[PDB]
Amino acid sequence: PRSLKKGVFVDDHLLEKVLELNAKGEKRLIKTWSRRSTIVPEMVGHTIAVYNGKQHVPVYITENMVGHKLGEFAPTRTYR
Amino acid sequence: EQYYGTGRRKEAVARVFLRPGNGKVTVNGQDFNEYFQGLVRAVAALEPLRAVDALGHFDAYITVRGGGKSGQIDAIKLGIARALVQYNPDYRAKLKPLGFLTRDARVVERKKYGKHKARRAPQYSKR
Amino acid sequence: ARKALIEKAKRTPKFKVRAYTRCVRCGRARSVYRFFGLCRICLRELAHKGQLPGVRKASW
Amino acid sequence: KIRIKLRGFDHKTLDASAQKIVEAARRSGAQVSGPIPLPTRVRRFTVIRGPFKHKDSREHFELRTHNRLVDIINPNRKTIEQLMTLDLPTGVEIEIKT
Amino acid sequence: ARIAGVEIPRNKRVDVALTYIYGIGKARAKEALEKTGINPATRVKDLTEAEVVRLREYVENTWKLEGELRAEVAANIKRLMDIGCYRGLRHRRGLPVRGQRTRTNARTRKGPRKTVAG
Amino acid sequence: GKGDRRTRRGKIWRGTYGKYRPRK
Amino acid sequence: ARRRRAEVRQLQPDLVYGDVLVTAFINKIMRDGKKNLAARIFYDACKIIQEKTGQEPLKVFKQAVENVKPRMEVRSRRVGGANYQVPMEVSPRRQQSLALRWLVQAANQRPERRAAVRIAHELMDAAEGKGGAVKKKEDVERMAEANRAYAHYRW
RNA sequence: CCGGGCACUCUAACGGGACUGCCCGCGAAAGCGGGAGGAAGGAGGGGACGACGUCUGGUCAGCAUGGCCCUUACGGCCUGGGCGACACACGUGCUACAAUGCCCACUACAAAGCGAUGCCACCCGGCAACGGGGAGCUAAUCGCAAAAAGGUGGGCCCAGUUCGGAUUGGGGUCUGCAACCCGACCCCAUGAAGCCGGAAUCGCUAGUAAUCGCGGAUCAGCCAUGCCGCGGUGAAUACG
Ligand SMILES: [Mg+2]
Ligand SMILES: [Mg+2]
Ligand SMILES: [Mg+2]
Ligand SMILES: [Mg+2]
Ligand SMILES: [Mg+2]
Ligand SMILES: [Mg+2]
Ligand SMILES: [Mg+2]
Ligand SMILES: [Mg+2]
Ligand SMILES: [Mg+2]
Ligand SMILES: [Mg+2]
Ligand SMILES: [Mg+2]
Ligand SMILES: [Mg+2]
Ligand SMILES: [Mg+2]
Ligand SMILES: [Mg+2]
Ligand SMILES: [Mg+2]
Ligand SMILES: [Mg+2]
Ligand SMILES: [Mg+2]
Ligand SMILES: [Mg+2]
Ligand SMILES: [Mg+2]
Ligand SMILES: [Mg+2]
Ligand SMILES: [Mg+2]
Ligand SMILES: [Mg+2]
Ligand SMILES: [Mg+2]
Ligand SMILES: [Mg+2]
Ligand SMILES: [Mg+2]
Ligand SMILES: [Mg+2]
Ligand SMILES: [Mg+2]
Ligand SMILES: [Mg+2]
Ligand SMILES: [Zn+2]
Repeated sequence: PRSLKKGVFVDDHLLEKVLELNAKGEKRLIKTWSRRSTIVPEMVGHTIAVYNGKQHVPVYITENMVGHKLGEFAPTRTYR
Repeated sequence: EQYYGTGRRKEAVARVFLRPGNGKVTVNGQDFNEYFQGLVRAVAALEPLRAVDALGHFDAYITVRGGGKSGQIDAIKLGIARALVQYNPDYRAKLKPLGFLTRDARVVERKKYGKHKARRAPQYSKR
Repeated sequence: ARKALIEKAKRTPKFKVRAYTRCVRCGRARSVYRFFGLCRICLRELAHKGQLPGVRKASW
Repeated sequence: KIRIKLRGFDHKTLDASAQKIVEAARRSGAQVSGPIPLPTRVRRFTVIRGPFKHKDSREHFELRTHNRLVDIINPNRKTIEQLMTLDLPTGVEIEIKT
Repeated sequence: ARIAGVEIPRNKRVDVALTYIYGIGKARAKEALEKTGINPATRVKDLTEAEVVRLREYVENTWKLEGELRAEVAANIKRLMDIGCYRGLRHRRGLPVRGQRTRTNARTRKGPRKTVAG
Repeated sequence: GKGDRRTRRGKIWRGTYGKYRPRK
Repeated sequence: ARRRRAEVRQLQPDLVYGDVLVTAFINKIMRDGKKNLAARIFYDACKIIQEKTGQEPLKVFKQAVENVKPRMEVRSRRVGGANYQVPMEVSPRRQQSLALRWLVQAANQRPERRAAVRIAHELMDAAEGKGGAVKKKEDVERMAEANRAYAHYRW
């Protein structure tokens, strides 16, 4: 049960950044504070540091995880 | 020719129109028993006519609006007795020992701040 | 509250969702009745004073 | 058709306003239907009595909007003659539709 | 009367005896009794094999069902669990997922109360 | 009961509509 | 009731038998404020008792209530440390409340499926001198005459 | 619905009406007991109303405010995170463990409120949440709206179930820049604990308790089972 219904939303911050990194070949880590966004197929293979609020965590993005949002891979709390 | 009383109970009114007839009662363009009857208390409305043995004398047409049906019955009981007294004011001494001509002044007690339902207090612990 | 947090007045909020009530008299954030524009406390204080027309005591 | 909508927070300002209108329109117009009273819109507000709880001590207030209707039937001039600006009441408010 | 993979409801109404199938609730049973043209009220013991063979035809291959469902669910967990998904982390540590509170009343998802001292 | 949302009663308890409690 | 005697509620006569004891019994059956359902239970039980037995349900209801009325019961009284189970009589008003409540609470302990069946069966047994309700009555009067040694504490 | 009418119900303003005033008994009196008349009686029922003061009670985080600290910072802007963490413990509630019940169809009787970009009849699509279209209403005139328990008919037949709706997989609507932490709602599948609760303990004396729905304030949305109001059915018991 999850819903965006159309125009599957992704922030304009990284979008214009990543599509330009393809035309020049895969780049190294990337800084991202917008985990609001969904994942689209053209991210597969990249590396993206998502903010948990304190640090930037490197996240290798693969084929299986195309549907979700960033931050599903950058948890916030720390327990035990 | 015709005699009338109003009757009221618990935010419910039902105007009783009495006419000499076979004994058939209409309520809101429906048969008396097609409106009630599924409700055991229904006969109470008609007790004023058994106290004066007015069963087979009168027809009645009623208009019942407001409240719930069980209060609708009590208002009909009064309105029947009210029309009965205006008919023969000597029926006051007959109907009064039964109280059929008294209005039931009990209405839903208003809910009050701090409680749940107007009397029921929230349960506490102290520990 | 703080004078800085009366920035809602100047909103141009860049997102409508960021508009919030902000009782005008006392600058209360939380409990702001909308029809008067005051907070629950400023509402009682102005009602007793008699500066809110038509607003009486409630009894029934 | 002449509709006149009287609305006010005080129930004595409407009555002070409505009676004055029937007396100016009954010297000219036909039997004015009458000061027919429309139900009241009661806005209620319940507020905790103090700041910073004692949740269970609230006192409520109410603001009541009283309503009245007029309906002069076939008024022509000596009705509208006394109706331009002679009224005293202040908390009253009036609308007209035809 | 075995409709799905080995599944034998009996002696009750047919619609309700289908609830006893894994991939079948009341919505799927009423739908199969509708689309196969069977009275839902008939007792299971009174079911025609011609009706029963029509029912097996429908239900077996219309929806993914009992055996495959359990594997499909688990493989749908490992899926989000093998990736670093947050939703998968909650499945590991045995905690609620849909975004409930754990400070109290996590009892159903997790390990009926295991108490410590103070 | 009032808890089952796929019954008519559990639909009126939440104050919603659906297949198990249509409008008209 | 510290001040007054707290007079008795006067019940309305039965709509059918004109009998107040009927209404009082119907009320003990009524739960959640459903008097309508409670009557249809009682009256549909009156048909069970009058068919399965060729006798007037009026006189059986009376006869059942009478056989469950306790003449004595036991009460506690704080005396010299721990209290004591003290026997004493039962005012005729309390004989009413107990016997009526006992019939109803017994019938719901019965095996029968539908409500009116349990009532009519319990009633039928109760008039006959058996059934769970008459055991509560026969067990109470057993508390007295057992602690009879404290009959001097009457209060 | 029209013609038409204000009588009735109603609506909302002004009044009348109950005073131990009348009768019996007691009493020095105040008053107590009982009775008629009466819609109503000994404070008819319910509110608003809370004395001199107490607890160094509560709040300088609503506001005000004395003193004291902070002043590229205790202040100011933003994005992201947190106020939602979970091995446990208490409080308060909600839903239940069922047959006086659950489910389905049919059908009936409320009071009080809210609504101008809002309430949205009605038509079409969609199993549905909902979308398109679009009427009426500045609202006793239109809309929320269907009240639910109830009644009639039918299904389940005592079983972890046609009880119970937790958890979880999967598909989707809407609000919103944005629903990962973190929303509600819909549809499919899943169908847990729970068979009246130890010591202990809470509420209520009559339209009360119990039970059943309805609305509103804040709010785009909503974790409202909270809260503040509304009426529907309608008890048990008080020796003391
Ligand atoms: Mg730890
Ligand atoms: Mg109530
Ligand atoms: Mg509380
Ligand atoms: Mg407290
Ligand atoms: Mg300040
Ligand atoms: Mg906001
Ligand atoms: Mg509070
Ligand atoms: Mg476990
Ligand atoms: Mg375990
Ligand atoms: Mg274990
Ligand atoms: Mg310590
Ligand atoms: Mg259910
Ligand atoms: Mg009084
Ligand atoms: Mg008073
Ligand atoms: Mg202190
Ligand atoms: Mg908190
Ligand atoms: Mg359709
Ligand atoms: Mg009008
Ligand atoms: Mg009209
Ligand atoms: Mg009008
Ligand atoms: Mg039936
Ligand atoms: Mg179990
Ligand atoms: Mg089940
Ligand atoms: Mg069982
Ligand atoms: Mg009291
Ligand atoms: Mg809302
Ligand atoms: Mg939640
Ligand atoms: Mg609500
Ligand atoms: Zn304020």
